[PDB]
Amino acid sequence: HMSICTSEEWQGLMQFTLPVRLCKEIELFHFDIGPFENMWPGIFVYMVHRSCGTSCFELEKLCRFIMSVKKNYRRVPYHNWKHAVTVAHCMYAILQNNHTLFTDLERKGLLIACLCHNLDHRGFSNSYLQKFDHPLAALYSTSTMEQHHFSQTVSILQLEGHNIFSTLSSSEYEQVLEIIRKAIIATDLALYFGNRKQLEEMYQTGSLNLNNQSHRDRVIGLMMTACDLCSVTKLWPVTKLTANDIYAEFWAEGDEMKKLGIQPIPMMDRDKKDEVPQGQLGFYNAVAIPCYTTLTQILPPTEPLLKACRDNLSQWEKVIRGEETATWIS
Ligand SMILES: Nc1ncnc2c1ncn2[C@@H]1O[C@@H]2COP(=O)(O)O[C@H]2[C@H]1O
Ligand SMILES: [Mg+2]
Ligand SMILES: [Zn+2]
Repeated sequence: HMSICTSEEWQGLMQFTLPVRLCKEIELFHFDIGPFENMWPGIFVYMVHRSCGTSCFELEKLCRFIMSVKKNYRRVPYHNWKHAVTVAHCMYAILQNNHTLFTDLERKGLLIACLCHNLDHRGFSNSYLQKFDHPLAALYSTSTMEQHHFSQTVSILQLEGHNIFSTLSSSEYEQVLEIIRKAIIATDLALYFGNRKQLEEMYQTGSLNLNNQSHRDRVIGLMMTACDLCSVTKLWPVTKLTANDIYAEFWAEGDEMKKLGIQPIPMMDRDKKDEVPQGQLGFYNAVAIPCYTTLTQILPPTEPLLKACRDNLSQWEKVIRGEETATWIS
């Protein structure tokens, strides 16, 4: 079932205090949690506290929840614990910069959803699971892994002393689970294209209405896409190192397909590394840029994410022109 953290782990987290220098840097969109590994769990506690309040969650349960969540992420190159905290931080920055647009319930729901959005990911895409008729694909027809992630999230909430949302009234509890369910399902990039087109149409015609729940859900879904893809909004060196991880996981999937007599797409073929630059260019133009463009239109304060994404697009074009540099990989 769900692995549970040790007492030394959650008890230790309770004693964590974010270093003063970081309190400032953590508020900016470009912040990279990368050089602070031992602090990731504590950084998440900190964001929840600043955004939701010191007493929003019983500290003990929060720390147990966080450490058990960390324990249930796998040792894969990309969809791991590091990614979870990175996505949660982007959400934190978005919420901080648009604080009163979102209810207390949605903020706590969204930060938790981001921390658990890829829970128990095994390193295999929906394409893989569905093409090899894996049990998960049978259980979950569409958004296969995303539905699994949500199921895992609730499972962890049900562990003894892990339910941070239990003090919520019966209706708010149901509400927060729905916010979390929709948010995590929104990370299925397949759904992003339609969501973005709908929001773009709503925004341009003037139909967009944040008081309209159906509209709210779409905005939140886009925010989720924005946070999931946030590596393209970090300083170039950071963006490049993360791209290496993204491909390490995709190539591993490609190697498995080969072993089973199925050739993988170029992107998952480690024998086609030369096409990465062009592949990323395609991704920014078809996905990232449109995403941050629409998000900025709806939530002006998120403007920095679009500016950063555009700067990285420019770096990939520079790579393609034959003006690359500094090649360091751990
Ligand atoms: N540089 C990139 N960063 C993030 N996602 C990427 C990138 N390039 C391609 N993608 C795709 O975008 C998807 C985002 O969600 P996933 O992690 O499920 O899978 C990712 C890949 O299929
Ligand atoms: Mg995912
Ligand atoms: Zn993710």
